[PDB]
Amino acid sequence: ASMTDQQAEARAFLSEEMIAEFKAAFDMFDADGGGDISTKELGTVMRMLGQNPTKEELDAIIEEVDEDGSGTIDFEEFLVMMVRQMKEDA
Repeated sequence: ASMTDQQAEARAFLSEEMIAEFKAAFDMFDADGGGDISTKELGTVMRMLGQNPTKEELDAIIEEVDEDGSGTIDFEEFLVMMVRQMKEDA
């Protein structure tokens, strides 16, 4: 109940140093910046952390994030994803 700040929920779940570790891989695609990358490549990141998802299903993830069009993605929303997975629906 009350998920008008899912964003903050992500950082609260992980530690301080744990966050810095995720930053390392984010730079692989963003040389000088480490703030925002492409949405088409975002999913590729999801798999290169240690996952097992479908390419067609990644199409859906897009609509869930920026339902209103297709802009960009940041490190904040980026943590919101990894959180959704670890929980799992079952």
